[PDB]
Order: sequence, then C-alpha cells, then structure tokens
Amino acid sequence: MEHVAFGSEDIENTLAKMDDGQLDGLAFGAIQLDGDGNILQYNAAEGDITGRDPKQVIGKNFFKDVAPCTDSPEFYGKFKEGVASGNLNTMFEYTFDYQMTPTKVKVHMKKALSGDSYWVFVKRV
Repeated sequence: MEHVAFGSEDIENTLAKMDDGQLDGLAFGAIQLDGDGNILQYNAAEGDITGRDPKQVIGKNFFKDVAPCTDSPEFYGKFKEGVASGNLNTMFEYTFDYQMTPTKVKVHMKKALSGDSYWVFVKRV
C-alpha cells in the first residue's frame, strides 16, 4: 500500500509523482479533474466506494454526467469558486446518492501542484 494519509498538508506534492497505478494503491478515493470538471484520473478505492468502473468514467464530466448529486452550491459551487480563484483547499461531509445506496463520505478538494488540475479525495465516514 502507498502510505499517504487523507488530509495531509502536502498531499498534492506526494501525489504529483503518482501514475494511475500508484494512485490505485491509496487508502482513500482520489479523482483528478481539470478546470471544467472532466475526469483525468479515478482510482480503485473510489470505484470501491461508488460502484463506478474507473476506466469507464475517465473523460466524462464529473458534475454533469457522473455525479449530478454534486451539482449544487455546496460541492460544484465550491469547486468552481476555487478554479476561478486559482486556489482551493476545503473539506466537508457529503452524501453520494445517485444510482447507489446513499453513502456518507468526507470530501477533501485541493488544487493540484500541476496547472489546471484539481483533486477530489473521498473516504467513508
């Protein structure tokens, strides 16, 4: 297993070195989005939590296609405020309930070290 703790202060530096295969060794869900919300990376732990097949969601828009329950001021609204500002670091609890059993999770959104990319980390609560 890859040893990185959910919510670590330097998580973006640690994950910058990770290929899709190493991202799959994380103890929590990790999704990398571009500024428009398109999925660039989606790890195995995230698929375990949500039921989505990782390879199938890459390239889809997270807010429009995959996760409509997140299209709200409380999730997507925070993401879009962060992209526009060029800075994002927020953690909050949320319930995923689209085409799945309602599941309570802790979400951490953070701007990646890379230019136009943002991370969404997820763990069960």
